[PDB]
Amino acid sequence: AVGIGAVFLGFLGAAGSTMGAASMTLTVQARNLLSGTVWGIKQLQARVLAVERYLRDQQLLGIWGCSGKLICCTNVPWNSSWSNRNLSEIWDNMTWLQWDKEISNYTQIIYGLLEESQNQQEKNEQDLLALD
Amino acid sequence: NITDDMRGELKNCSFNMTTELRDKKQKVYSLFYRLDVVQINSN
Amino acid sequence: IHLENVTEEFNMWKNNMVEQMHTDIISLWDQSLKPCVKLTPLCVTLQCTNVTN
Ligand SMILES: *[C@@H]1O[C@H](CO)[C@@H](O[C@@H]2O[C@H](CO)[C@@H](O)[C@H](O)[C@H]2NC(C)=O)[C@H](O)[C@H]1NC(C)=O
Ligand SMILES: *[C@@H]1O[C@H](CO)[C@@H](O[C@@H]2O[C@H](CO)[C@@H](O)[C@H](O)[C@H]2NC(C)=O)[C@H](O)[C@H]1NC(C)=O
Ligand SMILES: *[C@@H]1O[C@H](CO)[C@@H](O[C@@H]2O[C@H](CO)[C@@H](O)[C@H](O)[C@H]2NC(C)=O)[C@H](O)[C@H]1NC(C)=O
Ligand SMILES: *[C@@H]1O[C@H](CO)[C@@H](O)[C@H](O)[C@H]1NC(C)=O
Repeated sequence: AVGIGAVFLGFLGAAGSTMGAASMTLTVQARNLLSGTVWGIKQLQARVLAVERYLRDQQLLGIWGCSGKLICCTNVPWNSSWSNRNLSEIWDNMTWLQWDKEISNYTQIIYGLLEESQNQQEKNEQDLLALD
Repeated sequence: NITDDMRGELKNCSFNMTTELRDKKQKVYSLFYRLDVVQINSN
Repeated sequence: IHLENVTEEFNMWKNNMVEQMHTDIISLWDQSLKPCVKLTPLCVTLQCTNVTN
């Protein structure tokens, strides 16, 4: 879902667009997330906070299936007790600012399942290599 | 009440102190211990 | 750049970074005074008369 258009398509440009349309511009927010006598200390701790946050997010990705995919799929199924709404009414109706609030309570339940499924898939892969 | 066998452990010391003005100085006293002052070489 | 179809609630009264700007301008006002001259020898008796007028 990308077409020909000459406008800049910049950082947080599609924050209000629906989340089926902001997904076609995710490398922009990924790009503009890292590079940007006493005050050098303040600037320096701001820069190390930036690189620490980037490393924490890349570590959360890396212990899951995707390390540099930027769109990755996994093997845990969507529990319908979490959001109980249709597939057609998320990708064409709501935004990420509005979808963030609706699963913020069910966040950190999902991440443990992601790590659990990735650890189980790693040990299944190790056993499948080991039986050969 | 001074006892000549023992010693007072406090000395009442008066001195010139510079005031907040750089012209005038004042005379002020204080109390110090024996362990903080030493006699320089009547008066 | 402009953001379409977005709405955020603002509050200038519980806002931050006016605290930061207030603290930084006070401290930066102070830091331009350490090379300067203290008027220690000028606290002195002033014999003052009226201006010629
Ligand atoms: C005041 O202090 C002086 C010490 O600077 C005292 O002089 C001697 O004090 C010791 C012990 O306090 C005595 O054993 C000596 O006999 C004192 N010397 C003399 C010549 O008497 C002094 O006694 C103190 N009291 C007074 C009233 O001057
Ligand atoms: C405080 O300052 C005064 C004045 O500068 C000192 O008094 C002088 O003491 C000497 C030595 O005894 C005398 O020759 C002068 O005549 C004194 N001047 C005056 C104006 O009194 C004094 O010694 C200083 N110290 C104390 C503790 O008062
Ligand atoms: C401030 O007071 C000073 C005196 O302390 C004045 O200076 C004198 O002015 C007279 C009048 O012309 C001269 O004859 C003297 O030679 C001056 N003395 C010095 C040391 O300059 C001064 O004019 C006064 N200024 C004002 C604005 O009132
Ligand atoms: C999360 O908890 C809050 C407070 O109990 C509740 O109002 C909210 O509905 C919960 N989230 C979801 C998605 O139900």
